[PDB]
Amino acid sequence: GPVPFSHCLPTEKLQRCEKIGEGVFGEVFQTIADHTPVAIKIIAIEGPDLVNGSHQKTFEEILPEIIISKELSLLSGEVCNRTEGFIGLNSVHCVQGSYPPLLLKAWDHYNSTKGSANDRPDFFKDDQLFIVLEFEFGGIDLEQMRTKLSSLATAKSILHQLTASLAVAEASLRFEHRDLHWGNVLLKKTSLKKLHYTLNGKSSTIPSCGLQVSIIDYTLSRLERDGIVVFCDVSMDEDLFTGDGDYQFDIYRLMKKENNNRWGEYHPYSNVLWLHYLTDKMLKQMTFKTKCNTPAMKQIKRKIQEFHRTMLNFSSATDLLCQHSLFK
Ligand SMILES: O=C1NCCN(C2CC2)/C=C/N(CCO)c2ccn3ncc(c3n2)-c2cccc1c2
Ligand code: NA
Ligand code: NA
Repeated sequence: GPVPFSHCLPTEKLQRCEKIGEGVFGEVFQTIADHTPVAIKIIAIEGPDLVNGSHQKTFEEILPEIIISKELSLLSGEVCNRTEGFIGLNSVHCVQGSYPPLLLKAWDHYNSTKGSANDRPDFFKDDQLFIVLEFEFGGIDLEQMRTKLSSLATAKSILHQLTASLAVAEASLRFEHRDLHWGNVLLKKTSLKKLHYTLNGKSSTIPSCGLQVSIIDYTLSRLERDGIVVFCDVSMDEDLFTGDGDYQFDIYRLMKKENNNRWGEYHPYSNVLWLHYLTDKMLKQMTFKTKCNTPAMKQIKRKIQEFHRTMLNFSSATDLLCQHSLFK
């Protein structure tokens, strides 16, 4: 049965919570336990109130995100298909209660400093259910790092990391992320010079440029195990396909074209579409501290441009990783 908030967030952990993000789904907090940061994603479920203007998910509707989070986290410990490029999942709980006053304090601080589009979550009763997902702390998103990266060599590493992670997940799980906008790519410092992955039993390395990438947010994702498909059926969603003002919103439409509006099917070309959108961001909206001036750096820039103009002719992240000249 459900547990109280105090089970996930004992007093000291709760006192250290700071809000780091939000969406219509709910709230994301950072806190510390055993000297280590973690991220806490809190989603109201099963109740009748609108939350942030939308109906709460049922438990049936939130299960896919839970399952996919666990499966992708487990890839860090596998053998034939291994990657650390998805965020680690520490724990998942179903909590019952009103929102903790200490989290409301954190919510208010964020509203005062950054501004919130959400409702202050102070209207929940003591029978309210929530899902609390505790993740590894993955760093800062690519959008927030728009003006923060060193050079296009860093952009190459990031694209390589993303492509390898998606490929491993394709091979293991027939995985499609389906919403890999630049808010869902996290970056954190690593002292490792090379990062390791294994794809269908073959191990390789990627130079890190001092950053480790984590892919997050599996709310629209799809995968399967033993022919049981887990996904989000958006075939009757209207709004998802009528965005404008960013290539992001074209990707939703291009996915629907690729899959004939049948979201249970496996179309790993959607991973290619998202990688193309991310490459487009690298070349058009990211701005680097050091521009390409040396021959070796000039070569890197031309290669990323070449990737941009060719990658749409590959069938999956796996095809890209294994056959594209960018990764040789
Ligand atoms: O689905 C998830 N969240 C989406 C919401 N998102 C909120 C909308 C901004 C990310 C918020 N931010 C701010 C980025 O700069 C972090 C920062 C560090 N970390 N470390 C792990 C997560 C996370 N989110 C995480 C893990 C799994 C799922 C989610 C988040
Ligand atoms: Na527990
Ligand atoms: Na620039």
